[PDB]
Amino acid sequence: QVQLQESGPGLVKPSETLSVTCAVSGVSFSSFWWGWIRQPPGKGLEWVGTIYGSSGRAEYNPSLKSRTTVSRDTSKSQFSLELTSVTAADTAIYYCSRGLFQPNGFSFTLTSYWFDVWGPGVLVTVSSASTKGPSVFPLAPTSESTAALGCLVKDYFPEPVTVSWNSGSLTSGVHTFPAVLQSSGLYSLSSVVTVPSSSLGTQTYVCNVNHKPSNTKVDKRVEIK
Amino acid sequence: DIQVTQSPSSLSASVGDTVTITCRASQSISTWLAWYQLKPGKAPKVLIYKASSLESGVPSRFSGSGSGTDFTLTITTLQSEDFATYYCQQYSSKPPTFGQGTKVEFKRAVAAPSVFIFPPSEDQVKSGTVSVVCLLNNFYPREASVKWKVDGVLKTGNSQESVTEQDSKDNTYSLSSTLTLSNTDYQSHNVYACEVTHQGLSSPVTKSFNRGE
Repeated sequence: QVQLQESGPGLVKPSETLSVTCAVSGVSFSSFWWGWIRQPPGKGLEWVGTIYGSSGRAEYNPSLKSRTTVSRDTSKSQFSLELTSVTAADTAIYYCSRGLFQPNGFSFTLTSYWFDVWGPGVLVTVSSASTKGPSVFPLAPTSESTAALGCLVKDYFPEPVTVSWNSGSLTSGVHTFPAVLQSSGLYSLSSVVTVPSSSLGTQTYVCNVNHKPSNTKVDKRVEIK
Repeated sequence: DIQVTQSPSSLSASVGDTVTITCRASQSISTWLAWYQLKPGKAPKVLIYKASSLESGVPSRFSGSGSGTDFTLTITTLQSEDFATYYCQQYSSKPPTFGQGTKVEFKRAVAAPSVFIFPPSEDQVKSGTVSVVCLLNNFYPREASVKWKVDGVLKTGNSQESVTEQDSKDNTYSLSSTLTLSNTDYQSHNVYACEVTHQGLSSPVTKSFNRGE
C-alpha cells in the first residue's frame, strides 16, 4: 500500500550539509506525519525528526535540533532532511518512515511516534578523503589437506571494491571480508580462499580486483613462494 | 529522557525454538512500546505496537506483552526467516527512543577456527610499508580472541579485525586480524606469531613464521 524511497548523495564532506529526500506513494501525503530515523554503522537507531504533511510543522530530536531541518513538498509527495556541519558521527543509514501517534489519555496530550512503515534506507558516509584506487598484494600460504590463500586490497576510497577469483571461475571457499576504515581515511580488506593443498603447485590463482570510482582493475597472481 | 534496555543483545537459536526478548524502560511508559524486525539491507518492519497489538500481516507466532517498565517479545517456533535483529521502542514521550537491538543468529555445533598466518609479500616489503595477516576460518561461535606476538612481545595497537557475516549455508564466522608496520620495523624482528583462543580449541593455537623463511 504505502511505499517509501529514500535518496541522497552517498558521500558528504565534513562541515558540509547532508541532504536526503524521501518519495512517498500510495497514500494521501498531506494526511500523515513523516519521519527520519538513522542508524550509524555499529550503533543503534536514532530518531531525527518528523513533519506534518499538511501544515509542515516539524519536531526534532533535541540531540540534533541545532543542526537539523526537515521539510516537505506536498505537491511532490516528498519530505526532506538537511543536516548541517556534519562529521563522521553522521555516517548512517538514513530511513524515512510514517510516524503514527495517538491520545495518551492525559489532557491535550498525545503519545510520541511509532513507525508503521519504513523505506529501505540510504547509506550516507561523511569523509573528506579523496578518491584512490587500491594497492593489491598476494597473501601466500601446506601440510594440512586444505590451504588458505588470498589478496590484500589496501588503501582505497571510497567503497566499494569487488573481488573475484580467476575471473569468476573460482567461487567456493571464498571469504571477502568487510572493509575496515584506516586512520588514513582509506579502506582496507582481504579476500581469502581455501583450496586443496595438493592443487597449490599445479593450479593458478589470481584475484581480480575492481574499483569503479577510480576506474582501477588489478589482476594479481597468488602463488607459494 | 526515557531509555529502553533490551536483553539479550545476542541470541543463538535454531529453527523450532521459542525465544523471548526483554525490554526495560528507565521509567514507566504505560503500553507505548513497539517492536521492529530489521534484516540487513531491507526496510525495517514493525511487528507489535501498544506493547501487544499485532500489526496486520505479521505472523501470529510473534506476540508482545508487558506494561509499565518491563516488556517481552516472544517468537514461538522460530522459522529461518525470523533470524534477524529486533528492536523495541518507547513512544510514551518525545523523543522516541529505541533499544540497542537483539541479533538472533543461527546456533550450530562448535567449530574451531582453521588458523593461517601470511607474511608480507616481497612486493609489499619493497613498498616500505607491510601488513601481517592472521586468518581464522569458518568457526563457531563468533566469540574469538587474537593476540599478536613479535619476538614474544605482545603487540597492541597497529592491528584491526574484520569478521564476516554468519555464513548462510554452514552458519560459521571467519575473522581477519591485520598487523601494520613500517618495513623498517618489520625487518628489525624475527618471529611473527598469531595466537588464537576459541571455545572449539582446548588449548590456544599459535601460528607463526620466521621473517625471511
